This record gives sequence, structure tokens and C-alpha cells, in this order.
Amino acid sequence: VLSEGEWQLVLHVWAKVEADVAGHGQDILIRLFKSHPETLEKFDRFKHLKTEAEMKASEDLKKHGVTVLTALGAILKKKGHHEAELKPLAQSHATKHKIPIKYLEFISEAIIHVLHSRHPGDFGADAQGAMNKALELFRKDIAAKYKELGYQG
Ligand code: HEM
Repeated sequence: VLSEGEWQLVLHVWAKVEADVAGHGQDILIRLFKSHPETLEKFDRFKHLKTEAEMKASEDLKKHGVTVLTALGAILKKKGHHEAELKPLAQSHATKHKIPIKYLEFISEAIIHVLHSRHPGDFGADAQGAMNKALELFRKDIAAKYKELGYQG
């Protein structure tokens, strides 16, 4: 359970992200795909992209980055009271998209890295630890839904 102070650190940096949702979403998906190429393979929509320059030039990838970060921002702003938001997301990601929980760990790393690069003054160690806790809570709660459905592994 995050404390109120931890949530304030999370949402203070997240308010900075929302000034350029699309640039953050590009940076995060590109980092995810470069660091963990198995993740790119899960996207029929993107797996034609073979270089970082091609990824940066894809408007559709930029659009999807906004979709992803909008869903995550709505979850973070619930401060843990996010059951209604996680139900459909766990269902799609477990049963339709077939995304292992481990790949959610990978995107969480990519998010933390990009936030550190773009917002160092608001993303010191205290805020890094709080965002790590928030993303752990996200993964814990999604993993419980995966397990219900027979996909935790
Ligand atoms: C912070 C974590 C993530 C969030 C908030 C998120 C959110 C979303 C949302 C909102 C959609 C569209 C609605 C839906 O299908 O449920 C979507 C689609 C999708 N997501 Fe995620 N996602 C996350 C992580 C991942 C990861 C790590 C992968 C793959 C490694 C992935 C793969 C996909 C795929 C394949 C689609 C469908 C894309 C398409 O063909 O339109 N997601 N995601």
C-alpha cells in the first residue's frame, strides 16, 4: 500500500508527463522494444518496424503510446482504487494480447527510465522509489487477475 506522501510523489511527476503524453509514449515503447525485442513481436501492428528511426517516424506507434499512457495515468490517479480500470486491461492483455506479467515488468522499467531522463528535478530517488511501488502495485493486481483466468504461469 502506498502512503499519501508516496502517491503525491507519483502524481507530481505524472503531471509533468502529461505535458507531452505522446513524446513520452514514443520514448517508452521504443525503449521497451529495443531493450526487450520479444515485446515487439507481440504487436502485429508494429513488428514491421526494424530500426529506431522507423519507430520514431511511425505515427501509429505515437498514437498507441498515447493510448497506453492515458490508461496508465487514469490508473495512477485512482491511488490504488483501480479495480474497474484493471478488469478490462487484464482481460485483454491475458486472453487476447497474450502478454506475460514479465513484460509488464519490462515496460515498468522503461517508464521509470524515461521519467528519469525527462524529469530529473521531479524524479529523484524518493519519487523513483514511489513510482516503482506504484508500478509494482499495478503488476500485483493485474497478476492476481491473470491467475484467476489461468494465465499467471
Ligand atoms: C503500463 C502497461 C500497459 C498499459 C497501461 C497498456 C494499455 C493498453 C491499452 C489501453 C490498449 C488498448 C485496449 C486494450 O486492448 O486493452 C492496449 C493494447 C495492446 N497492448 Fe497494452 N498496455 C500495457 C502494456 C503492454 C505490454 C508490455 C505489451 C506487450 C509487450 C502490450 C501489448 C498490447 C497489444 C499487442 C495491444 C493491441 C495493439 C493493437 O494491435 O491495437 N501492452 N494496451
